[PDB]
Amino acid sequence: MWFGEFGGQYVPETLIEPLKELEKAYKRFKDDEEFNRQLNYYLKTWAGRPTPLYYAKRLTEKIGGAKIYLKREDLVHGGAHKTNNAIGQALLAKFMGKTRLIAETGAGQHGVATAMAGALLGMKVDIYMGAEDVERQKMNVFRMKLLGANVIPVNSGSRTLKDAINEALRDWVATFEYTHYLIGSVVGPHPYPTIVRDFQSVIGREAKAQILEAEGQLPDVIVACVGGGSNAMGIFYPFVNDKKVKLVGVEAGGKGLESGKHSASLNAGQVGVFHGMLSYFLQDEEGQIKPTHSIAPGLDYPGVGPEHAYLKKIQRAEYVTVTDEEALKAFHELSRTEGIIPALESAHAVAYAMKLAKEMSRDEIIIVNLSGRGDKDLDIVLKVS
Amino acid sequence: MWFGEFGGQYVPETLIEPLKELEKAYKRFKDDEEFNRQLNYYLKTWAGRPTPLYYAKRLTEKIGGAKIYLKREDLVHGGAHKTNNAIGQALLAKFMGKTRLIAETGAGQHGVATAMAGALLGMKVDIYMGAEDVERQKMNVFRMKLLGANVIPVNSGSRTLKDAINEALRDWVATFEYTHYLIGSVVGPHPYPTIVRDFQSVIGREAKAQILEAEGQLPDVIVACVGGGSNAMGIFYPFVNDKKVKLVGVEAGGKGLESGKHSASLNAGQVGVFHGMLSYFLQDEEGQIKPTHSIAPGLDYPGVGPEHAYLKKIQRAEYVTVTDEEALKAFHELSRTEGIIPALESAHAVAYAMKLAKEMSRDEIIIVNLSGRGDKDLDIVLKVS
Amino acid sequence: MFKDGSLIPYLTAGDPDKQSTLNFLLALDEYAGAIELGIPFSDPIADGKTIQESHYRALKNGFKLREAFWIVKEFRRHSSTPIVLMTYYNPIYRAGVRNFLAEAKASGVDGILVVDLPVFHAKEFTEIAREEGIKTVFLAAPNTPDERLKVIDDMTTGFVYLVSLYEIPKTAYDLLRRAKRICRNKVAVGFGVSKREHVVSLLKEGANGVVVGSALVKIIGEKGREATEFLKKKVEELLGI
Amino acid sequence: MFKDGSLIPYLTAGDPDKQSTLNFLLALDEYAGAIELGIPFSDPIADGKTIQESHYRALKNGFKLREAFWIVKEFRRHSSTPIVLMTYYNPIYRAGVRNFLAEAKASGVDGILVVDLPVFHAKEFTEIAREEGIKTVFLAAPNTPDERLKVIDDMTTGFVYLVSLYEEIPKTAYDLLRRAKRICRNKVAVGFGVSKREHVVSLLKEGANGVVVGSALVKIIGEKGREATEFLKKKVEELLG
Ligand SMILES: *Cc1c(COP(=O)(O)O)cnc(C)c1O
Ligand SMILES: *Cc1c(COP(=O)(O)O)cnc(C)c1O
Repeated sequence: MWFGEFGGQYVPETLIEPLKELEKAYKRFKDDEEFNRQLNYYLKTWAGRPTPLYYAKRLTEKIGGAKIYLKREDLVHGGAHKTNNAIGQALLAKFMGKTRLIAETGAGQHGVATAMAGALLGMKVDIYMGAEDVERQKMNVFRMKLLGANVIPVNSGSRTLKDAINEALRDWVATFEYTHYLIGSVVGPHPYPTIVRDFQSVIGREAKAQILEAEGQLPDVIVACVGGGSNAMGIFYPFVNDKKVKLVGVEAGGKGLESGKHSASLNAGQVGVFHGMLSYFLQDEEGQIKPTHSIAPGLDYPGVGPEHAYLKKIQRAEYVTVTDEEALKAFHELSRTEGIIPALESAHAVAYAMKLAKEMSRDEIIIVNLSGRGDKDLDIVLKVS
Repeated sequence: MWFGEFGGQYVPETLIEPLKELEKAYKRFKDDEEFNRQLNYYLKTWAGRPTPLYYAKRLTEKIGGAKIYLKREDLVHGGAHKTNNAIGQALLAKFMGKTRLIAETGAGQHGVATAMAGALLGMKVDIYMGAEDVERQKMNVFRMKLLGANVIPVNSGSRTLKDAINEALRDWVATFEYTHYLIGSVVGPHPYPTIVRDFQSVIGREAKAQILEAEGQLPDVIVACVGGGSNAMGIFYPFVNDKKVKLVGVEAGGKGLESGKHSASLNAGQVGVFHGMLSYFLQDEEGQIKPTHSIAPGLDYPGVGPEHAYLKKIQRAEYVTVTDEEALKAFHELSRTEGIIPALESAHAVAYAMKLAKEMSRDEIIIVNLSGRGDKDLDIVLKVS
Repeated sequence: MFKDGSLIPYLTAGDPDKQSTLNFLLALDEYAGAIELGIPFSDPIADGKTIQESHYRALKNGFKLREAFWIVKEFRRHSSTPIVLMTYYNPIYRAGVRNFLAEAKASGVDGILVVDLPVFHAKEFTEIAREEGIKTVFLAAPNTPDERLKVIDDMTTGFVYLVSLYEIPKTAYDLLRRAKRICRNKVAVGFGVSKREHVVSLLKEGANGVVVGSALVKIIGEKGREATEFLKKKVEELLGI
Repeated sequence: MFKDGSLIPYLTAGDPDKQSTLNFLLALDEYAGAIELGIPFSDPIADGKTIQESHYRALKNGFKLREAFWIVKEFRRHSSTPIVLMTYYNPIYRAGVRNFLAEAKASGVDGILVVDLPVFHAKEFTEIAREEGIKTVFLAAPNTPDERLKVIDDMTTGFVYLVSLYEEIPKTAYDLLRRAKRICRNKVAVGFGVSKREHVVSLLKEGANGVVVGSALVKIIGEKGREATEFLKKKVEELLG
C-alpha cells in the first residue's frame, strides 16, 4: 500500500476485510470496459465533463507576467471537483453489488457530493455529521435531505467531524457487506489514496489536451490548492512524467506559519501514522494531532495525502503556502477581474499563481486548478470583509 | 419588429434614438464573423457551453411513460440560461463601443448575470434595484458587488422592480451614447424581443444535435417554463420548422387559475400594450396591470414575449400551467430521483413534462429545458416545506 | 391651438381624487391658455419621478377611465379653455381608437397625445382623430433628428410638444431653436420650468407655449386636497403676476 | 501469557491522572490474571465510545508517554502480574521500534499490541519484539478469514485478542471464538463487551482462555474519576462471581 515510504494500511483488524475486498473489486473493474463506459457516460451527461480551460486574459495582463489559464472545475455539476470522485466510488460500489453509501462530513461539501451520486445511481445514503456542524450547516443539511440522503447527527464526544468519522467506521465494519464507505480525498488507508486519485485524473488529462490545443505546448507550471490533496493530485498526475512541467501545491497558511493558526501539513508537519496512513501531520510535541485553521474549510486538515508526501520527498513537486488574507484578496480579484467567484480553497491557488506569474516572462504558461465555485463561501467572506 | 400582430416599438420619443441605433448595430454585427467568433469563444471557455442533454432514466421508468431528456442549462456558468443573453448583449455593447452596462433586477438573477458579463468584458456595471428587493436579497446584492458592479437602490414609489425599471430607462435616455441597457428576457420594445431570442437559440441548436445523436430522431415534445419566455424561445426556435416536434410552454399557475394568484399571461390575460410591446398581459377590468404571483420568482411576470403570443395565436405552440404545489413536488422528485436540484422556474416544466409523459408510449421522446439550478431557491423551499 | 405666450399647466387626473382635479383646473383656469390632463397608467415609461409618482397616487385611490372624461365634461360647464388629454396607448387600444376618440370629443376634449405611440405607427390614429374632430399632439426630444422632426410636424394638428433629455439644459434650447426653424405648428415646451426666469427665457426664444407640470404636481403631492391655494401662488410666480 | 480462566482488566493510562491509574491497577491486581494498559492517542480508530472517551480525558489532563512507563514501573514495585501495553503505532514509530520496545521491557512490560499495525505489516516489529524480550499480541475480528487467523496466530507470542464487530454477546462473536480455539495454538483472550457475570461464565465455558473487561470498568472511571477505586472492585467482584 505505498508511495515511496508513505501510505500504508494502518488500521485495526476489523477494517482489514472490508479494505481487502475493496482492493479486489477495484482491480477487476479498474479497467473493465463496461465500468468505464458507464463512468464516462455519467461524467459526461450528468456531471458536465469536460470542463473548459479558460484564459484569464484580463488578469494576466493586469499582472504583466506569465499567461494564466484556469481549469474550470467550478463548472462541474455540484460546483466542485469532489463530484468526480463521488460518481466514481458510487458507481464502483454499485458494480460491487452494494446498495448503500455512507460517509461523514464537516462543512458539508463531501456530504452533498455523496448524496447526489447516491441519488443518481439509486443507492441508500446515510451521512454522519457532528451535531455541532449540523447546526452550523443549515443549508447543506437541507440540500442533503432534498437529495434523499438522511443525515445522522452524532452527539458523542466533541460532536464534530472526528466523532462522525468514528461513527461511520463502526457502521462500515458491521454493514460493509452491502454498504460502501465513500472517502472524500486522497487520504486514509489503502486503496483509497490511490482510488480517489484515479477518479480525479480526468482533470489533468483534459487540461493537458486543452493546453496543447491552445498553446501548442505543455505548461511551465501547474498550481493547485492542497487540503487532503485530491484536486491537486488529479491535475498533477498526468503531468508527472513531463519533466518540463513544474508542479506547485498551495497549503493553507491561515494567519501565518508563525502563529500556529494554519494547516500547512507538508510545510510544517512531521511524518506520522494517523487515519490509517503514514504521511505528514501537524503534530504535537508528543506525537498528538494539533488543532488546525484556515478560512477555507476544505483546507482545514492536519494531514495530507501520502502521494503528496512522496512527491515532496523526491522533490517532484514544490509545496508553498498562502495566508487567509492573501486568498481572500484573490477571491475578490478573480471576481472583479474575470467575473468568476472562486471557492476559498481555490482562491489560495489563484493567489499564489498571481504572485508567481509576476516573476515570469510574458511568454510563459501557468495553469491554475479552480477546484470549485465560491457560492458556498459568500457568508464566510461577507462576514469578515 | 412584429411577430404577426404582436410586438412593436411602443415607447416615448425619448427612447427612439437609442433603440434605432441598437437596431443598426445589431444588424452589422449579427452576422459579423469576428463578432460571432468571440461570442462562441466566451460561450465555450467561460460560460461552459455546450451543456449536456441528460436522460433521466430513473425518472422516466418511475413514470412508465415516454422517455425524458433534460437540457442541462443549470450547468452554464452562473447556474442559469440567463448567462447566454448576458454575454451576448454585453459583447454587442462592447463592439458598439459602449463602456457601461446598466440593468435592473428583482430577485437578483438578471442583476448577477449582467454583473458577471460586465466583469468578463471589462465594463462598468450599474444595477438598479428597488430598496425593497435590496433588503430581501442580501446574498445576491453581495454577489453583484463582489463582481465589481455597484447596485443602486431606488426608494421612489413602491421601492420595487417597477420603480427600478423607470430609473434604468431615465438613465439610458441620458447616457445611451456610452451605455447599453441590458434587457433580461424576450420582452420590451424592438429589437430586444428578437435579439434576446437569437442569443438563446444556442440551447435549441445544441439540443437538436444532441437528441439526434442519442435517439437518431427529433423529439415528440419539447417542454419549457415561461416567464418572459426567453429560455422557452431559445429551445423552441430551432425546432419551429420541424412539424413533428410539439412545443409546450408552462406558465405559473401559482395557487390555481381560479384564485387570481398566478402569472399565466397567455392562459388568462388579454392583449394590450405595456413595456413597449403589444402582447398578452394579465390586465384589470379597466386595462390596468394586475398583481401576479408564483412561488418561482422568474415566473412572476404579468406579461410575456410577443413571439410567444404569436406562436399561441397561430397555434404552433401550446401553453399550459402548473401550480406552486405541483412545481414544488417536481422540485423534490427530480432531486431525490436524478440527483439534480432544479430552479423553481424549471421545476414547472419538469412537473408538467412528468404528467404529460405518463400519457405517452414508452417509445416517445420528451426534452425538458432545465433552465437553472435550484441552489437559489433553497430558502424559499426550506421555508414552506 | 392655444394663444401664443400661453402658460400650459399639467395635472394627473385623479390625484388625489377626481373632485380635487376638477377643483385645481377651475382654480388655475384663469392663468392658463390651455391645460394638459393626464390619464393614470400603471406603467409610465421614463415619465419623470414627480409625474411618475402622481400616476401611482391616482391609481392607488382607485382611479377609473370614465372619471377622466367626467372631469373634462364637468370642467366644460364653466370654461372653454383648450383641454389636451395625455394618455398611454393601452387604454385607447383596449377600447377602440375611434370609440375612445369619440368619447373624448364628446367630453369636451380638444387635443390628444398618445405618449407611447411612435409617429411612424400613428398613421391610422391621426386619421381617425381628424374624423372624430380631435387635434393630434406629438412630441419631440433633443435626440430627435431633423428628419423625424419634420414628419412629427407634418402629422401634428394641435402643436408639437418639446421635452428635454432630463437651469434649462443647453441641449433643450437647441431643440427649440431647430423646432421653430422647422415646424409649421405651434410649439409648447416642457423643459421642467420651476422659476419665472425660465418662462421668460423660453418664450423669448420662440416658445409658443410653456408647459408647467412637475412644479405643480409636486405641490399636489405635498398638499393633497389642500393644494388649490399653493398652486395659484406658484402659477402666479411663474407668470410674474 | 496468563493463567487460564483469568479475568483481564483494561484501563487507559492517565485517566484521570497517572497516579489514579496506578491506584486502580493495585486495587484490581488481586482479581486479575493479567492487565491491559492503554496509551492515550489523539485519534483512536473505531475504538468504541466508552474507551474512545477515556483517551480524550487522559490527553485533556496533559498525559505524556513517559507517564505510561512510570505507571508500569511503579506497579512493578508491588506486583508481577503480566502487563500488556496497548498503543497505536505512531508513538512507537516516532520513537523507534527497538527504542520503544526496549524502554517498555525495562519498565516491566510483558506484552504489547499495536492497534493500527496490520499483521502483514508487522514482520519487522514482531522480529525486534522477540529480540527485546516483549511478547506480541495481535487481534482478530469476526470478519477475519480463517486464512489470516492462522497468520495472526503464527505471529502471536502472547495471545490472540478476539473482539466483536460491535448486552447479549453477539452470535457472531461466539463463532469467532469457536473458530479461534479450533485454529489457534496460542491462548485466546476475548473482549466482547462483558457487562454481567453470565458473560464471563458463558465465554470461559466456550473455551475463552481469558476474558477482558474494559468498557465496564473505564465507564466507571469516567463517572467516578479519582474516586473510582471502590466501585471498580465491586464491579470486578460481580464479574468473577
Ligand atoms: C474540499 C475542497 C478542496 C480541498 O480538498 P482536496 O482534496 O485537497 O482537493 C479544494 N477545492 C474545493 C472547491 C473543495 O471543495
Ligand atoms: C429568470 C429565469 C426564468 C424565466 O425567464 P424566461 O425569460 O422566461 O426564461 C426561467 N428559469 C430560470 C432558471 C430563471 O432564472
